[PDB]
Amino acid sequence: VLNQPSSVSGSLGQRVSITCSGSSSNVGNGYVSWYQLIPGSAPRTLIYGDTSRASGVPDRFSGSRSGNTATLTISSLQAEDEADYFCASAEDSSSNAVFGSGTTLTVLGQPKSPPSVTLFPPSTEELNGNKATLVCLISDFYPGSVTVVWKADGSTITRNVETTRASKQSNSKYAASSYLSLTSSDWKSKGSYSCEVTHEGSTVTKTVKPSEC
Amino acid sequence: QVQLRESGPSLVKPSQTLSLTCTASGFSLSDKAVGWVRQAPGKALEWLGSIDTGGTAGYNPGLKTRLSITKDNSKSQVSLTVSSVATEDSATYYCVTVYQKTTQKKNCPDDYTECYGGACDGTGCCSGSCGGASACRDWWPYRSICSSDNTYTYEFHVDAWGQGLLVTVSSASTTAPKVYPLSSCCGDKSSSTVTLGCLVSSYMPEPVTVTWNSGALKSGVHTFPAVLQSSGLYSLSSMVTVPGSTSGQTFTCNVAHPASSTKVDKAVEPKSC
Repeated sequence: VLNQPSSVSGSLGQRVSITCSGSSSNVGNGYVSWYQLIPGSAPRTLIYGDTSRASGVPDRFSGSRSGNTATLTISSLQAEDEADYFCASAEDSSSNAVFGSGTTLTVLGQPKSPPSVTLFPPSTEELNGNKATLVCLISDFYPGSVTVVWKADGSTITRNVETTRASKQSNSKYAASSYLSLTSSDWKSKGSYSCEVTHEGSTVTKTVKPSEC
Repeated sequence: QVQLRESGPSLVKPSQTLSLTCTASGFSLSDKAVGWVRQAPGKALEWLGSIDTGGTAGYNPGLKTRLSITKDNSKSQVSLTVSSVATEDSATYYCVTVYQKTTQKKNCPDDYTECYGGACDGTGCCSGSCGGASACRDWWPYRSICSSDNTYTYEFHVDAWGQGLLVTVSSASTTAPKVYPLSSCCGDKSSSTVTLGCLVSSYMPEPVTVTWNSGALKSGVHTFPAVLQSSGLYSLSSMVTVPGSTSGQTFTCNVAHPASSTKVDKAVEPKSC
């Protein structure tokens, strides 16, 4: 696998360079290509033959090569540029393509944003099956990093909690979810349950009461 | 506007044979080398192989004993077959068109000139201007760099990509999701806007797709990534936020789980109380 940095950054409007290090048998052979992978979308060819741009690729994307190291430079960074980037190169044969380890690009300079929090009680249909899943949906926060704490009657819960890691929404901010998996009887045995979300040292809490749903 | 559609099983058992099909549109399959690229979750892209318009396949050397790629120009189909799959073969499988070429070309240094024959088999480069000659020279002071046969350039790149098919290798069984409506307790909200959703519970394998009101409701929708529960099954939620008040507005989440050939359209009503 060709060597790329696992992650790099660069603020809006600026430029950033992603390197791709190999040997004289792949990169040095002198036909490197680059690809763009935005989540929830098909991969996009950017560069081929070290420097040539694929159709519909703006000039602010540009590739170069220096011996056994290729470089993809992206000028005038936009939030749309946040994606995984991969280099590639044939080796000892045109049917033997070798991709790079991949680089996760981050575009900084984004305004900090607190999370919106919606806590859902279990449905009646789920309760009829003797299960009770509380769903805490967290959205529109930046940077994408929250910690979630669950409570029952103000007392912390450690058991039966599962939280997804943050991913981007098409509005460019972050969203995450957390689930508390109870039985129906557990759900009824408490006065209240709470979803407590901390972001940047500040916490938002939502509470539901079984007595009222 | 080339379209590449992968098709095949979303779930395969360990040691079974995975077989995928790529159906093409926007071009004839007899003018393009079609291939396969896969990406295991959170891992790098990996080349599998391709088959050119002539019908000869080319494979990843580290994998080719398990790979088979066949073509059908009349029906415009390319196959991928992976034998004896293991957990590590779980990945998104991309169908692709590919450019492949092996060119012994020429980048004569700026202080050299095009030469042909004499001191070299075929074309080459000669020192300076080679004394105004044409045949290569390797006698002092002249130096010759011959094309020989080891100065080949192997050229590869992917131009068109498919959307990819997620394949899971697992001994677990395909399981259709339970879909539950999500609505806030009566008097437990920060209106005017009303948020509601669906809980897509306990399915196997990924993916599930969620839409609202048959696509007639795009804005305000966010489908969250799935979580893997200790039970070994997945769950996810989709949420939609609307101006509120109501009616008329009815809200239906359309859940599709292709792996189990199941669709669920769940009515979500804003409680009542």
